[PDB]
Amino acid sequence: RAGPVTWVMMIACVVVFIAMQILGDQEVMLWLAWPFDPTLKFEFWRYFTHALMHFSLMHILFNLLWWWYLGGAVEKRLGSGKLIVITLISALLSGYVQQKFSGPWFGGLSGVVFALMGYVWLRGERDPQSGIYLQRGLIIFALIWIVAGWFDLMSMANGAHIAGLAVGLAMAFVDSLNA
Amino acid sequence: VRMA
Repeated sequence: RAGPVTWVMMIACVVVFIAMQILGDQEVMLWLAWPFDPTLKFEFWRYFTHALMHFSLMHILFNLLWWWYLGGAVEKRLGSGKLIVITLISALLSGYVQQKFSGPWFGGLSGVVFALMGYVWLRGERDPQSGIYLQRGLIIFALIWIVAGWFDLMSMANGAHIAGLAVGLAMAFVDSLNA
Repeated sequence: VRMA
């Protein structure tokens, strides 16, 4: 269960995290983060590149674990283009809601991850024949994870988590009608 | 910052 998009995303994250270590956070942040200034708004990469930045090794590992587990499943059973689209829609939207929640200084792949969780869960629910599904041990831990960010158990992007979750559920629900 |  190793598709091209799964691994290309993992490599990107690792490539970006290395650069953050050579140059420091702020330095990469100033270039990849969501536009802080409407003057920068046509720097179109920014709406996606925030997802690549991680600020702790544990975080890049945790996120890439989820991404490889759930991203591999979508790409294996449903195709690479399907994974591309979940990724781009949810990076864009979870970044958008995160910016409104708390402004432009945020990063990480977990908005995309929560949108993969929403997707794989509702898709395997409404649509078993797709061959993907989320275990209830895992949506135990997804549900525990959103709410831990709530209560500040830890400095989480909370717009990001909730925005992606919604994105994933919404897309899985659409897809489980055209199925 | 905040981590997503």
